[PDB]
Amino acid sequence: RDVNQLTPRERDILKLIAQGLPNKMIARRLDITESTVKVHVKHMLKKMKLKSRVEAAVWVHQERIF
DNA sequence: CCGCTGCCGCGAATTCCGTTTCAGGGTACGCCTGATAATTTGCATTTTAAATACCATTTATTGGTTACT
Repeated sequence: RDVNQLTPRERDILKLIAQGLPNKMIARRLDITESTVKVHVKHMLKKMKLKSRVEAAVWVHQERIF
């Protein structure tokens, strides 16, 4: 639904995804295993009902909210 | 009758260096014509914004949940 509905943690993964870092680079940056990144991304996929990260990223950048 | 004159040929050291690359003949003219040497177009091969038609092995996303601050 809405990107602001996410938790601060989920906001962090979301912003890292929108910044173009790949999943393992996200794991490196936050010093966590790939499993937690997979858990976060799969919950984002389920809640946002989306197929890929790119669509969410482009929708985030569309309105130029920042 | 086998002697001498007079012609004509031929020759005269070695390396470097230098320097002005330079001048001097004292005679006509106007036609046709072909004969080259100039200049003008098209067609072969590249190269074509790219567009296109298959093989390829290596990440990406991934299928997410079972344990657990």
